Amino acid sequence: LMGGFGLKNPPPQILIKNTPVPANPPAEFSATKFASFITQYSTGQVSVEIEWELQKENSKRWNPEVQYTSNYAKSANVDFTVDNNGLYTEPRPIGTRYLTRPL
Amino acid sequence: LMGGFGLKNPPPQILIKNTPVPANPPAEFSATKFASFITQYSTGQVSVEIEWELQKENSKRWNPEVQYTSNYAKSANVDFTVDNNGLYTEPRPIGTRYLTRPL
Repeated sequence: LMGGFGLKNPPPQILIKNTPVPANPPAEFSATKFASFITQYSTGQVSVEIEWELQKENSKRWNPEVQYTSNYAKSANVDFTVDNNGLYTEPRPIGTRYLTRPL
Repeated sequence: LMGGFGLKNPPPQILIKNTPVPANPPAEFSATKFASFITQYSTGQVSVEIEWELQKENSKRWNPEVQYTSNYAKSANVDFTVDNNGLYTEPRPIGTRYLTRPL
């Protein structure tokens, strides 16, 4: 209901976790698990590469279509770009229904 | 200077003419050529089929381009179409420079 592709078998969840590295244990053996670990975190890169399958239009419409254009004007800031101090701001929600197939 | 493709050897001129069919000549021979033909005209169809060669864009522009769109509004008449009594009216001159290559 939020839109999208209802998948029976969706892309699987990729779960990630830092392996717990403990701090120094005491010299006598203890039964209680651990109240002290080494504080750590990870970083790294991650690539996602989705191949899509397009449906090219087969229209015999005469007049021009309505297509998503940028606002051609002397603007203060370029839309869908960074700012004076680097904040990527998406200005408006873009749908996908711009072309016209007859019903 | 009006724009276009300066060709050394352009498409050749196709010239067409009704063959003159004369009216009735007099019984005695005359030297003067003809002051009377049969009034006629032709009609028919004509096909012109130009194959063009396109140059697909190779851009790495981020933000959207400015493209030729139709005016999306409740309009009185659809642009580049016929009218209430069939007059094809081109409303505006359309150029071709809408895309952006860096200099």
